[PDB]
Amino acid sequence: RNLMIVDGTNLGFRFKHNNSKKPFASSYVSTIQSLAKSYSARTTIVLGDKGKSVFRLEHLPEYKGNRDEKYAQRTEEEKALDEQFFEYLKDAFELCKTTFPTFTIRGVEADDMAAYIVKLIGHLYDHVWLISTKGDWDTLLTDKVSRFSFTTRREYHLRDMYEHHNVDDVEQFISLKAIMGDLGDNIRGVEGIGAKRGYNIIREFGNVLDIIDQLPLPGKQKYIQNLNASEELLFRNLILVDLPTYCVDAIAAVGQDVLDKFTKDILEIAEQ
DNA sequence: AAAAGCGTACGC
DNA sequence: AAAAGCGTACGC
Ligand SMILES: [K+]
Ligand SMILES: [Mg+2]
Ligand SMILES: [Mg+2]
Repeated sequence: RNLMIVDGTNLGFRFKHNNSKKPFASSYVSTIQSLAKSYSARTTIVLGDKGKSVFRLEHLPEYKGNRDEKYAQRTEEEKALDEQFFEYLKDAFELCKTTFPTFTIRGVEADDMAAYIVKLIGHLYDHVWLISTKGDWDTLLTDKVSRFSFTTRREYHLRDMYEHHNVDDVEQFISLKAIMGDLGDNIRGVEGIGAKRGYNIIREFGNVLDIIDQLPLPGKQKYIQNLNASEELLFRNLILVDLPTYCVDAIAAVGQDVLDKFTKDILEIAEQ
């Protein structure tokens, strides 16, 4: 049987409907049960958000800094819908704690908890299934670890790394995200370098650490000039996007005792 | 011009 | 509340 790890806040938006009125807390938990059955899960762990990553904030103070601006500029109707939706999501998450191992850690993102759980107990299961729409969770794909997205309704396997993210493997995916950044997370990338130029540069010169050694790179294009002045940006971004490497550091950032407790809690779940 | 990179609206 | 989301289509 399998392990299933749910990105719970991410999953909540499956029930955001501008037209619908009623609570979804019971239907939220039933959906997780249904997913558990679809992915043959003997163990399901649900993860929630609880603040911006203290780790990522320490390396990039503007991490998700667009949030408070984006939420301030919502219309009257959007604010009213959101306040209902988020009240309902809180109740859904409460009700979920009755039934499944359900984790928040203050100042730690679900991403880091998921990455750590996979490495900690994933080998005790036949397969691990990740329930998230978030594409950078594919930094955790292996032959034994896959992802399902409710928005796209797609399954994502390691063999399909290229078809999805236009890269060969996890390391290339990490290198490309570090170069490109992520506007949604307010992580600046190298100006003028997107997916096409980024992949072309990675395939020629290698992964981000190799590219930094060779700086300045040759070429007279404006985006290469921007790349050659971006050493500090590239190192910083690598720490922000390399989920497998820094997941434990991200949990430890909020306290050694928090890491200790979470480690024990996860190992106890696997024994049940 | 063209593509690329870029910015934004919206469904679930 | 340093609360509170993703990918996608789409147009310049
Ligand atoms: K179209
Ligand atoms: Mg998240
Ligand atoms: Mg995104």
